[PDB]
Amino acid sequence: DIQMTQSPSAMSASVGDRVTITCRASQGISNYLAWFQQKPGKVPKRLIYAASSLQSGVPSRFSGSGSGTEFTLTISSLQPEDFATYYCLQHNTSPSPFGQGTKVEIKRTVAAPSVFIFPPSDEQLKSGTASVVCLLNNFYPREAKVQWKVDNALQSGNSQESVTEQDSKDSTYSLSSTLTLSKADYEKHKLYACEVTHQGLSSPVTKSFNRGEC
Amino acid sequence: YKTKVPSPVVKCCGATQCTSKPHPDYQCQVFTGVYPFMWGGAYCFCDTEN
Amino acid sequence: QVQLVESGGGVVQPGRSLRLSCAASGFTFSSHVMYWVRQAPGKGLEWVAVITYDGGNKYYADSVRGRLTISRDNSKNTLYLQMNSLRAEDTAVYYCASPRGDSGSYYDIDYFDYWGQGTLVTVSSASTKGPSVFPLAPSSKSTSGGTAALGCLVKDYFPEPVTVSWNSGALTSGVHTFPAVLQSSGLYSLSSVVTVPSSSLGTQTYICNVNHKPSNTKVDKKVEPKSC
Amino acid sequence: DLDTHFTQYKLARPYIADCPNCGHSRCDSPIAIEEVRGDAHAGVIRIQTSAMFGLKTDGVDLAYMSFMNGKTQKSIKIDNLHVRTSAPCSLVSHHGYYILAQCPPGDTVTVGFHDGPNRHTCTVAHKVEFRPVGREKYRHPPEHGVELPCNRYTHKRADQGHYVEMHQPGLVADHSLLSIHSAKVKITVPSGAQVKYYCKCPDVREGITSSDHTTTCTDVKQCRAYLIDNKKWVYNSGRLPRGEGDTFKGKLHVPFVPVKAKCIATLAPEPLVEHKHRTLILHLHPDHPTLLTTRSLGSDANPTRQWIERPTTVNFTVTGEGLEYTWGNHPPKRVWAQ
Repeated sequence: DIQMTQSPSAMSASVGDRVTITCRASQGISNYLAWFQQKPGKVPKRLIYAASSLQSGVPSRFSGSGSGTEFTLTISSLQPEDFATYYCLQHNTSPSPFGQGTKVEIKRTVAAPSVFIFPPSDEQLKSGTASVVCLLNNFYPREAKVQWKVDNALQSGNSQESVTEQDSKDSTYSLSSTLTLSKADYEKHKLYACEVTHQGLSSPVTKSFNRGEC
Repeated sequence: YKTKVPSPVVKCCGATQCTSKPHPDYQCQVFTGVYPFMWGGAYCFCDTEN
Repeated sequence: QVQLVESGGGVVQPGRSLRLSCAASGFTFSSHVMYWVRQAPGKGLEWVAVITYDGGNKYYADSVRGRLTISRDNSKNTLYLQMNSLRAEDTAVYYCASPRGDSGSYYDIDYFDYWGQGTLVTVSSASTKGPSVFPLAPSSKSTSGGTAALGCLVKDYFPEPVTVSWNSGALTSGVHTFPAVLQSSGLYSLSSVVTVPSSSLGTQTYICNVNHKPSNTKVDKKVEPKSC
Repeated sequence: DLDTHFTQYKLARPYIADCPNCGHSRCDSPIAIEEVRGDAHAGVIRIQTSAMFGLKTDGVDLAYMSFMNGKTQKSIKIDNLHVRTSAPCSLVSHHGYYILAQCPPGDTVTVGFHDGPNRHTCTVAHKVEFRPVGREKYRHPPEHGVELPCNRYTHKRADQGHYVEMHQPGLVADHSLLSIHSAKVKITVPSGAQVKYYCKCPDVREGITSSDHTTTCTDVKQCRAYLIDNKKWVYNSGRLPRGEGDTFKGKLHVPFVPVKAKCIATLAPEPLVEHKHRTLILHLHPDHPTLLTTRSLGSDANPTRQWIERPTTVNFTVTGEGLEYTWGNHPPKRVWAQ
């Protein structure tokens, strides 16, 4: 089948910046290609077709280029409403695959996460499960590494992470990592630690508690 | 009279059931095992399903 | 105005069947090509299928071929997606879409201009379950620079969504309600957190209001510092 | 004027079908003959060929012809267009798909220009018989004689008495599209076309695409190249595979509809009467087989009708009631007796 490859998968840009998104088809598609903007929670909206025909009612700042296998969307001056996910689509053949999408996020200054750790509640422990939560609050860029340590042993496969969308006011991210253990395994160990690595931190920040300490 | 024959329809593989049109003396029939050559070579290679 | 309206989405068990519908209005439905596109939670768009104006040709992504069947009823202005042998990977919002409102037999170059709001299909063996709500108590370990963090863990519910508010919606500043994670149990879990002045912990009451409409569950959980 | 016929002039496309007797055997000629209509009187024939006469690609003309060689309409000056029968004919006028010609009697009709390096002719088995209007079974329209209300095809073209269908062309096959790149087969499109890719190997069977290439299959003889050219439309011919879609509309007016004209009919030589007692001796010297009809004027009609070709003398019993006879196309006359 045809495959559509978008580069980059994500990018950070400022208002007024020139943004250039590249899409590559695995086989020639002449110029039968289109570009779509999707905002969080919304339906996609088409911006360009025929690899350069600007959609009626779409701003003149959007432009398209290329033919055969290599194609581009160029935003000449990025506006605040343009922070969204952009997809290419080939429409030369059926099946008509989309690209992976390119996420355009708001570039801001580096912000170090505020790191917090929450022990499991006594109510949860009565149910036979322990959830330990590590919160990384209001950081940028989105790339953060969370590493759980239990009695200094590195944990693997027993945590799940969730990340907010970019904050509309401060352009930061927040991340929640949840370590889930059985009550029996939680009661075997004493030191619970969340180690955070982020570009805004000169060294990894560890937050920890001892089980049964206040 | 005049026998107006519309262009016949051909599917490469698998049959095609006809419908009784309201045309006067509308005679419809299906043929199987045809292997029509036309213009640039053969039309299909489903030698029995044509 | 052109409208497309998807329906028939919901929770279905793996291996079962579901039929989506899309009602069309404001254009000559019987003259135009119709398409299904899906989007898995937090993933990119995936092209599912297309059907011609007459229904005479039908095409499918290899991921869905032999399991999904696109059909239409031009007399009812209605598009259908029959889904059989559903898998967890088929969990997505399914969008009904068409090109610009101009016709053809087996040709199209205006792919995807008009779309519906989408319908959620969740393929899971999980039954409807209300959340357990646990406090994320503020502590010396959840305090930084005169700011304390506190929250609620909303654990083991199905299906989505839950809604979380703080102090009946009076507290909105510094609130982060995280996207739900699907646990290995097939149940969802999320946290909602808020940052507050550490000086307020002794004087201000913090209550998370959790509402899970699918199970009719409402829980108001007071979050207090753990007494030593 | 001439350019007020854009519906057939602009939209139609010269199609190619399976001539039954294309030169030696049944090839696929661009002038595949269809619907020979020799139903007139004076011997004028309307032929609906597969080529499109008159209009150059560049809008309109009349000294030019558009016929389809390959995937393109290689239009040329019409120069030596034959219309043959038992003896070669003399064409009258040509308009798009149709060409009106006058032929002598025969059993086969053949059409063909001769583009010069090649002939590209076509024939078809269809008897052509020419009954002159009137009572005399003549062969050719004579120089003089009486005239009768015949029926034939007008040489005029700007008429809309009747219409014919014209819808999207079907999926024409073209093997020459399945080239190879020494590793896999390469498909091609000349301009704006949208070909269909199909191959025997287990692969994507649908393959609707512009310029593109096969996934895995490699054997050219194990593939199909169908070509789509829906920009123009063709006549609803019975020798062309139907398009799988809708019957696109557009009524092409028939250039030469039958009309009720006046043809010159032959005039048999005058009979030599010789009166006899209650008997009408009639000397006849026909030039061509002519009908002779007579009837008694009395209570009993007593009809008599018999073709006469060789000169002969016939006699009739003219009673006192009276007798009437119509020799050839002459006006009827009457007689007494004593």
